[PDB]
Amino acid sequence: EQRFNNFLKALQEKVEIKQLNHFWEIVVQDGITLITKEEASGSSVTAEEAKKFGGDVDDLLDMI
Amino acid sequence: SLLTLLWHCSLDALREFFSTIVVDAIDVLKTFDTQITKKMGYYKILDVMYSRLPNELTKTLIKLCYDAFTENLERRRLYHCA
Repeated sequence: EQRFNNFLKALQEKVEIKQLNHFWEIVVQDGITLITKEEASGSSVTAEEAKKFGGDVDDLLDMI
Repeated sequence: SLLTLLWHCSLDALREFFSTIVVDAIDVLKTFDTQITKKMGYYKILDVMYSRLPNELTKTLIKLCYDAFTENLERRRLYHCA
């Protein structure tokens, strides 16, 4: 339970750092079930509510 | 000649003269002596008038001269300075 708890938290973070056009928004919208750690209660369920809810200057100085 | 008058030019006349010479300088910004001397003049006339007052086109123009310094005969260093 806890092994996959930390695994799933790490994977949620990893997909979060993956900016996509089909990113974890689709995962989360169906991840209303379970996307965080769950061992028995407490910091488990709380975790749910924690996550369930020069050329550059040319870019920055010619069109910002 | 030109630097003195540009330093003492009336700011209002500066505006319409700038509007007149915008494209005339932009196009020309892009033996060997003729071009580099003309660009000498262009830099030394535009700088003083930028020193007066502040669209979007200008945002490009600056870098059109930035590389003009970063090249890797003394007229070349004078060009970089201008």
